[PDB]
Amino acid sequence: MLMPKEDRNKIHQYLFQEGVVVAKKDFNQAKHEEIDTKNLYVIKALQSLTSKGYVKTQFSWQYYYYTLTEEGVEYLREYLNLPEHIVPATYIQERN
Amino acid sequence: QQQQIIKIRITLTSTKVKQLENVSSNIVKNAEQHNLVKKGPVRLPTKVLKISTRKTPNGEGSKTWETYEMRIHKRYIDLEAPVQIVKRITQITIEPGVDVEVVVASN
Amino acid sequence: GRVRTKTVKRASKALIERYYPKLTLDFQTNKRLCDEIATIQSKRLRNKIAGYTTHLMKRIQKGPVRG
Amino acid sequence: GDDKKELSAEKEAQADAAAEIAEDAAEAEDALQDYLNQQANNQFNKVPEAKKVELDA
Amino acid sequence: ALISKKRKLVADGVFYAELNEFFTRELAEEGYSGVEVRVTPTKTEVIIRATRTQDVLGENGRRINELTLLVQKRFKYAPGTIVLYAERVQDRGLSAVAQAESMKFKLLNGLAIRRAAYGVVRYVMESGAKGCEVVVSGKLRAARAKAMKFADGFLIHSGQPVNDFIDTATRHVLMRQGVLGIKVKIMRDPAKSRTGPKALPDAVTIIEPKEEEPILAPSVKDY
RNA sequence: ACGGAAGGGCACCACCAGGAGUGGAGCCUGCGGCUUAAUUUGACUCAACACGGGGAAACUCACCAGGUCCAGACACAAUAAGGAUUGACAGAUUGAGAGCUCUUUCUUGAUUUUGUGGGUGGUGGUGCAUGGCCGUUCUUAGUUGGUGGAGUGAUUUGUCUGCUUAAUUGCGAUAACGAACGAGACCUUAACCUACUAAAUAGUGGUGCUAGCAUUUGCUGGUUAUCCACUUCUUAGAGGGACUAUCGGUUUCAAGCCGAUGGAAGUUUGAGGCAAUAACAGGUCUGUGAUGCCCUUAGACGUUCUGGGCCGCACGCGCGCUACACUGACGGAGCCAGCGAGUCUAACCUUGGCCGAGAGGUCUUGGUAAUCUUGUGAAACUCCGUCGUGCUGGGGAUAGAGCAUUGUAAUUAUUGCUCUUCAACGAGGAAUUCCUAGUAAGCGCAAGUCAUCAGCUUGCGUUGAUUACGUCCCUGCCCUUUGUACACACC
Ligand SMILES: [Mg+2]
Ligand SMILES: [Mg+2]
Ligand SMILES: [Mg+2]
Ligand SMILES: [Mg+2]
Ligand SMILES: [Mg+2]
Ligand SMILES: [Mg+2]
Ligand SMILES: [Mg+2]
Ligand SMILES: [Mg+2]
Ligand SMILES: [Mg+2]
Ligand SMILES: [Mg+2]
Ligand SMILES: [Mg+2]
Ligand SMILES: [Mg+2]
Ligand SMILES: [Mg+2]
Ligand SMILES: [Mg+2]
Ligand SMILES: [Mg+2]
Ligand SMILES: [Mg+2]
Ligand SMILES: [Mg+2]
Ligand SMILES: [Mg+2]
Ligand SMILES: [Mg+2]
Ligand SMILES: [Mg+2]
Ligand SMILES: [Mg+2]
Ligand SMILES: [Mg+2]
Ligand SMILES: [Mg+2]
Ligand SMILES: [Mg+2]
Ligand SMILES: [Mg+2]
Ligand SMILES: [Mg+2]
Ligand SMILES: [Mg+2]
Repeated sequence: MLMPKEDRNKIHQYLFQEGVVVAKKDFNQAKHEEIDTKNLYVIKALQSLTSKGYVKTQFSWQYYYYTLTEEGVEYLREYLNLPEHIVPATYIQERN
Repeated sequence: QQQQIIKIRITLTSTKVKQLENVSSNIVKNAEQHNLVKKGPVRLPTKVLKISTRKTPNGEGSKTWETYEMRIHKRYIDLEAPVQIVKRITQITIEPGVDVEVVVASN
Repeated sequence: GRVRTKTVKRASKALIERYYPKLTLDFQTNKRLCDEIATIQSKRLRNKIAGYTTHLMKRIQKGPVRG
Repeated sequence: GDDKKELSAEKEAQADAAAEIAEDAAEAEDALQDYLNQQANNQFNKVPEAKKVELDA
Repeated sequence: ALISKKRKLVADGVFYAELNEFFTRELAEEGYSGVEVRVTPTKTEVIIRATRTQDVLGENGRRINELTLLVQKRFKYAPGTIVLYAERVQDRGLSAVAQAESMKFKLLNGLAIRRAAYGVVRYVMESGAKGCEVVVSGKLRAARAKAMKFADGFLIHSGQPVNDFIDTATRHVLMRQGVLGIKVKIMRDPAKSRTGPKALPDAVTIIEPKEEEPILAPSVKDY
């Protein structure tokens, strides 16, 4: 989609560190819970990220449940130029 | 050394009477079994949430009406106890289905 | 109509069949009898059964009944 | 499926549950990359990575 | 916070309704079934009753950590105020939902229709069921609609024991042609009812008398 | 399976016996039809027509007049840092403070543009491609299997003349015996507990504190804690109770049925929930991010914004509301329910105090609730008056002028109040609906919908009948008997 690169970073970053993203089906939000971009920006971003593999999308009761895949793990590994063995939601928390 | 009489009120609400009463009966026998001082389970009117629909998703047919309901049963019991047993009484007696709520005080 | 279903009748056969010593022209005791002697899931079905075993015992008294 | 080939359906079905029981019985006993996400941006937070100057006329 | 009690329990219900949906959508290829929700002091404890738990846990625990994050980020819990747990269902041969999901996966895997459905029954019955039943409505291979009954064993259909004793499920399974509806019906043996009535109300059992050796003119025993 | 053959049955979506009506009138409301820029559309015997929860001012929205945007994933290719592309102030322009477009000339920086491919949305078509759901048959009583009997076999007997029941409910007959699904059992609700466990979120008696009237003690109140006791009423856990009991008529003295006594209760205890096999080209793609295939996809059938329309009016149809008055209208005055609902990251249910003729305004206030609204002091109703049979003060359509509330908006008048205007309708032709006891009928209320709007619906309680307690005449269906050249089954 058409959107400024800064806002792409905000999403790509947040997805990487969290490994998961959510979003109510409601374009016209202009700012969604957490991530500081337009909601429409969020949804279509991943919708691309998904339609080129990388991440999976689910729906149910109006809320787009975004699961990042291993193949997309390597891809955000690229975007954010961060090293192999970087991160994602793949740490066993504390002793949790 | 600690302890102080607190004048307490535990309010039990749920839609599963058997467990609800299982937890309610549990509270009173257990706590009186070690001598407190109380008002026994107070049953406020079981209240009945009706929902009244047409069966048809569409429009046509004998206009058959259907009415679902959900029964909310609510108890409460007042206890005078030390600080210890209260917390001992709230953390346990737990039950998936019964809404335990522990209030306090004289206002 | 107050026609008794097959279960009620069938079970009233069986009872008189195997418990004529004990049982009586009295419902009430036959009712209590049915408890300590058989297993019926609902209070209703039980007196349904006792009431009709009590019928049959009361007319067996004045000549047999087929069954 | 026609009632003609009926038998071999039921049998293929039977033997299907033979496999369904097999796996359901052999599943009754059968047989770290850190740095973190916010701790690698805080670790690479030793700066020297920008520039700033303007404002005139 | 501070919500009405009426609206609270109604609300509580919907929360479960959404949860059971979302999981049913996500954990199909893991034999998902129900979700026992359990709120505590400290936590809310969702317990996922699948069949293939290792395929829910994932690499040293990764996928449940996703699903929590999911269910967290949406229902706005604070991190670690809500927890998830896998829980292999006690014998799937009596959980309609698991059996439906099968026929879906069966049919969807080019399985002969009478084969899938018949075997599905032959596995439920073999899982010690009192009776079972599979409707396949829809349309296959040819244009017209058709449906089939597939049933072995003993069922009941009316009144309250329904509630107690029969599991029902429907699942739309969607193929290259259209969509056909799977409906599964299992009858559990009332004997093992555990927490409930232990028979059909239908049932009347007579305790079986005793050979009596009568006679014996009086006499007494002293102690 | 079907008949425009025969014999049986069942039922207030059938009659009988009656009640209350509709059909006539004014308006409310749907449907047709006409009109229209558009008047979005499904559905047309029971089983379409106050139905799509369909009460549309925007939205809803699908229709009509026009104006924006891509939210056109992804792949390849093209353009292209000498800038692929993005935005706009003013002006013009436009319904519009849309940079839509244009002038003019900055900005932006690889996000897009362009092309093909591939997608994508759509209340676009297809319910005669499907799921699912629902309606109907069905206010019905039917379906099946073991062992035995018959048959080469499909099959049949069981599953039947009769009687009985609401019921393939039973008795009885009996080449059948003995069982299961469905009916019944079950479940929910309304009735009965001075027995059981309790209650300042329910209530009683005593006592204090106290008011009024009598005074001889008495009587009617006040006082969310001044204390004591109780659990009849209220609430809800647990049990109990009923099984058509007892007695008696009656019938194959069988199932049953009828009467009397008793009983809270004796019509399946009243009322529901649930409900087998099967059938339909019943309805629903306009509930669904359920869905096949077709269609469409940047001058869009996507979406959104501005305005109109769904309410348009010679007329045909259906559900309704209100009446034609004296068992009434009006005015005082008495004064009595039950099912409900109600405000968090909010403006819901609202007491009381003023102001106002009213509608309403305003200041506070209790309530996330058996705790506050609310004893919901509801309406018919009861009483004491006024009017006197006159379209009358019955009736209140239509209409003028005014004041308010909801809402961004009220014109085609959202609704509310005041004055005025005061129509038809004097009991409704042929037709036709519903109904058997706390029922019918009259009467309000709460909930749905809902910013505002009920003449609708779903439940509720209040007042409370006349007539059946029969039948097969009308109609509908069910069952045997029978014919079949039907089996895609008389479409
Ligand atoms: Mg039943
Ligand atoms: Mg008549
Ligand atoms: Mg008449
Ligand atoms: Mg519009
Ligand atoms: Mg293209
Ligand atoms: Mg159809
Ligand atoms: Mg259909
Ligand atoms: Mg059509
Ligand atoms: Mg009737
Ligand atoms: Mg033979
Ligand atoms: Mg026959
Ligand atoms: Mg049954
Ligand atoms: Mg009492
Ligand atoms: Mg009497
Ligand atoms: Mg059709
Ligand atoms: Mg549909
Ligand atoms: Mg659609
Ligand atoms: Mg309309
Ligand atoms: Mg109608
Ligand atoms: Mg008048
Ligand atoms: Mg009056
Ligand atoms: Mg004034
Ligand atoms: Mg307050
Ligand atoms: Mg007049
Ligand atoms: Mg209302
Ligand atoms: Mg309506
Ligand atoms: Mg023939």
